[PDB]
Amino acid sequence: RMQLSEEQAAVLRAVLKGQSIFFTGSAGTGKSYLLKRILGSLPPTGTVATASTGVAACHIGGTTLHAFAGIGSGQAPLAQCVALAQRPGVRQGWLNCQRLVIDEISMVEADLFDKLEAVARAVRQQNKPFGGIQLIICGDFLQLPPVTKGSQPPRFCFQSKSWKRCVPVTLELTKVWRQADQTFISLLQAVRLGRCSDEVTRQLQATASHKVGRDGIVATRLCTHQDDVALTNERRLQELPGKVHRFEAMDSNPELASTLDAQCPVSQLLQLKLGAQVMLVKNLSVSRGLVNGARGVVVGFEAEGRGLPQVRFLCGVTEVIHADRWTVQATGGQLLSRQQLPLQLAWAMSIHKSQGMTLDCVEISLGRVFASGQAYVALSRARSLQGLRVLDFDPMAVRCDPRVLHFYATLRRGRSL
Ligand SMILES: Nc1ncnc2c1ncn2[C@@H]1O[C@H](COP(=O)(O)OP(=O)(O)NP(=O)(O)O)[C@@H](O)[C@H]1O
Ligand SMILES: CC(=O)Nc1ccc(-c2csc(N)n2)cc1
Ligand SMILES: CC(=O)Nc1ccc(-c2csc(N)n2)cc1
Ligand SMILES: [Mg+2]
Repeated sequence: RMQLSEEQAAVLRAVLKGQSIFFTGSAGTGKSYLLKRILGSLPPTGTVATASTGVAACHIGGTTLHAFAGIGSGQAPLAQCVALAQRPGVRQGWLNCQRLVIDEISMVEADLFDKLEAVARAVRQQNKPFGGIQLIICGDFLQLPPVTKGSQPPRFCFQSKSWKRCVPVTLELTKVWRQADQTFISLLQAVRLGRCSDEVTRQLQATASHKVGRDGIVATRLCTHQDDVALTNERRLQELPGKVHRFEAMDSNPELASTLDAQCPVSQLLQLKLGAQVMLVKNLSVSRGLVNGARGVVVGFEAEGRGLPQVRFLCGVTEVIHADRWTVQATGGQLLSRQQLPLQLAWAMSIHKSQGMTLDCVEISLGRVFASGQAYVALSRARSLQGLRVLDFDPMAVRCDPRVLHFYATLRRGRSL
């Protein structure tokens, strides 16, 4: 285990003292890593690991907050949500939960937080904030903004009238680890706060000339919408001359495939060719650089058996990629599994799917208005400036929601620095 910073240790201390806490910090400050250390330090009984999204839940071995709550979409009236939470399996999960971990809190809208808080009280019959559950919450409100299952403009989670009562303590992680380069760290920090000076703008524009690929590997284009990702990956695959090689997943419940898809980074049908640009979506070997996010290209298929792909990675290593398995925790503690190769096509990927990840071979076009925090998320995935190529950069792409700046300014009002 790595040596926790003083900041990271302080959060761990609070959690083990039984304090409900929100902890926050820039991209790559080790929030999710610290969640893993927290989960290891707690009894597994009574501790529930969630995140706002399926992609983020994977990073910590958890489930989605949606799946844990078991209140359907959460759009139904509170009384109907309570009844849903009273269902077998669901109910027990609420009753037995003493500590609830939530990563990537920035995607949870205030109305949903309010709903969960009320459900917690109703189901557990405990007249205390959040049913008396110890909340352990982290993320960055200057990253991806709240989504909604409804049609109204969402409020940030901190706008809930229950936020401060439910998470009375706030701590910060301030040392970025993802990037090693101070120039790049300082550049990302300016973007995160919406402060694009002439110098910042010039620096990002200069990346347009970066050749980020090496030896037949090309940059993954980060896109705002999955439609555009799917179309790009399919068209680039189709244009390759080789025969198609197919790898069909085996699911424990094929019928529930769609529930699996939301919490699992691999598809039912994987199609590959010589030359296919692929991303490894599971940590295989940290030492050999075979980690989640690693980019490579298919350099052959084995002659024998299933004809598994041989993949040359940007790092250097060339390796035959074997089947792996994901076991997802759905509603009411139901478990579903998928066996598949841990590969996705990677000429393109959505910014939402990169949430929480480190990447190192990325291109993005930043000349349009984006959602608050979305340009920052995209840029802050890259380990290094030289693995990033930004096209058509314009500060219009970089927006911070004023509500979030006000939140952060209020949060630090009494602090030393
Ligand atoms: N104490 C530490 N010492 C050294 N490296 C660390 C430490 N804590 C975390 N890291 C590394 O920091 C990197 C980023 O960690 P991660 O947990 O993804 O950050 P994050 O704050 O969750 N990122 P994001 O989800 O993008 O906001 C990982 O490669 C960790 O190994
Ligand atoms: C839970 C979940 O859906 N995870 C996930 C993560 C990454 C990707 C991915 C990588 S490259 C690409 N085109 N898409 C897809 C899915
Ligand atoms: C609760 C807390 O710690 N701070 C906080 C910050 C901002 C807002 C907000 C933005 S505009 C609006 N109507 N509400 C609410 C609360
Ligand atoms: Mg994270």
